[PDB]
Amino acid sequence: DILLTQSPAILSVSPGERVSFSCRASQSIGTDIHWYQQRTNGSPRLLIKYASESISGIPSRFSGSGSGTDFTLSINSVESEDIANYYCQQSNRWPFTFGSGTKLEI
Amino acid sequence: DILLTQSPAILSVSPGERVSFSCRASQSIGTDIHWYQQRTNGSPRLLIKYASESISGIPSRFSGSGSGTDFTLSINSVESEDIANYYCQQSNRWPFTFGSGTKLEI
Amino acid sequence: SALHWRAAGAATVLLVIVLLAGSYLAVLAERGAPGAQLITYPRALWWSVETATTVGYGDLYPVTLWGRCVAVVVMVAGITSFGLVTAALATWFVGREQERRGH
Amino acid sequence: SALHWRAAGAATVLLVIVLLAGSYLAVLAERGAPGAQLITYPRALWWSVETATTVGYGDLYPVTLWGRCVAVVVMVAGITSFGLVTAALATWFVGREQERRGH
Amino acid sequence: SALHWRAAGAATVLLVIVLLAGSYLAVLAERGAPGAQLITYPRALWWSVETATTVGYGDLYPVTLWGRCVAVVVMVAGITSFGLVTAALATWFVGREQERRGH
Amino acid sequence: SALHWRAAGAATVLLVIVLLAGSYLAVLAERGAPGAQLITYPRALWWSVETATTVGYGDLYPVTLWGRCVAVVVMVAGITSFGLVTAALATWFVGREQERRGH
Ligand code: NI
Repeated sequence: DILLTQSPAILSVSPGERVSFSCRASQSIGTDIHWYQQRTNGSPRLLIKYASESISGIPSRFSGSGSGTDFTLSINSVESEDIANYYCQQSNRWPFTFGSGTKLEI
Repeated sequence: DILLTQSPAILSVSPGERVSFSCRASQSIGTDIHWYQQRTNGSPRLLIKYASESISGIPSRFSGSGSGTDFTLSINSVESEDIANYYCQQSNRWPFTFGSGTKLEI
Repeated sequence: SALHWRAAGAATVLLVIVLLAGSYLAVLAERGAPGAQLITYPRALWWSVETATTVGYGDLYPVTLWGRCVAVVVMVAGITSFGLVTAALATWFVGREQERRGH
Repeated sequence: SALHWRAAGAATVLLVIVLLAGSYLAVLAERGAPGAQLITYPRALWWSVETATTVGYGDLYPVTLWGRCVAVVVMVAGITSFGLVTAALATWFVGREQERRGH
Repeated sequence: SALHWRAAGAATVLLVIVLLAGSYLAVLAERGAPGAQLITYPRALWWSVETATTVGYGDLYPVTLWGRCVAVVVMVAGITSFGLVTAALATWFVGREQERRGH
Repeated sequence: SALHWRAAGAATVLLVIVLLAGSYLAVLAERGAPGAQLITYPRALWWSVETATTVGYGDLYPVTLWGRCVAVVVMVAGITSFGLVTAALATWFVGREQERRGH
């Protein structure tokens, strides 16, 4: 069972700054990494798939990068609406798994 | 993204002695390792390619060795003109990457 | 029309069918198996082609009894097809030669 | 009946036999060799098919002189069979063509 | 001259062409894909030969949709060529035999 | 005697020769290359057979320009041989059929 680690668990940033969340897999997963956003009392929302691919409807300030075991989800110009929990999930090997999650904080 | 680490960041040696710079990759890259020299206010200059292969025009005192994750760039008889920053770069996997660089000092 | 040309092409529709069904059955059989990698259709399709052509790069392969059973069928379809064309190109070169000589 | 059809099928019983004996001899030769992975029958059977079809995924392979000797036989049986069928499908397409033309 | 000998050789110029274009298209499609290894021409050429001959050692393989599309073409060219020669050597052995007997 | 049977066997002596020379040239070309594994004769011989049969398990493969040049020759010899036998078994099945019918 792949283990995705998201540290730090909490992230503090100033309005407008560039922020980055880390996800690291216990083994090489290529690019099979996907990000989700979850605000207070909401359901998860796909933000990035296959480490860097964009989704229709997601603000152009969201990007992703990485391969193997190190992945990064970035946000250029952190706003209000970004306050939320971020999770990463892999599809490389069965069963799919989820990161511990990271809370954004302005 | 392969991570090439060049430690130490600075190197002190006496005129004429043999010196060696280390570069280590976060994963096995075979011999796809290349060295560059950069003096004060100059542009990079290819010194060694594919870990050990020589370039036309580079002083015979420059050599290279290594494989997988451990590479070494050596200089027999360190002179004046060697004072400069040394970098390593890999071509094994996309995207190409660069080492943090090492400064030679006599 | 010419038999050898019927089966050759026919084996090409069949192969494609086995190639697609292969991808589907592969995922279905491999999911549920810890550590399995043949778990999404897209790559599972690339795995099929790989198999059918016996190129086997080793970047993806089945680990369950059924995935493997599925693999044996894809391999055999690939091999039988690629060999039914060769046997066809032979019946063709033999026919043309047989006329450039007298018969 | 038709020779080419006798050997083709005959090579199919033979291949299966070599495939089963292969699995057995493989384990027997590999056990005792530190680090060897071809050590249980089930997967050793999957290894045989893999070999016979030259798909070689690289998930399993012999490391001892005898395992390899065993592998060379499975490979050759696989290759000789898969080629004795092709040569059969050729004698078949050649026969049918030869009648759809005059002879 | 003999048809079967025309296509055989012709498939040999074609294969070489596909082998070179393959190397070029491979790099072009794989660069830009994190973790891709088929990114320089020299080895990309060695990858082509590997593929065309279905030897697939697994030391290099495509990871992008286009690299793979490129791989399927190289594989097929390799397989079609190597099979168009066999079908040629058959039309040749059949011709010689047919004369060492009477026809 | 029968041409197709001459070349088939002849290609079998040749293949064996290329298989042995291959092992020797392989080591010679790979030694000196950091990280190379095709560096002792015994396994280098197992590598040859692997290559010639296009089974390619991926446990051993060349990394130098010459080792690879050597590999291309072994592969091609393997493929040309295994295909010159098939073309032989075809000229044989065609001959027998041609008599079990009238000619
Ligand atoms: Ni006749």
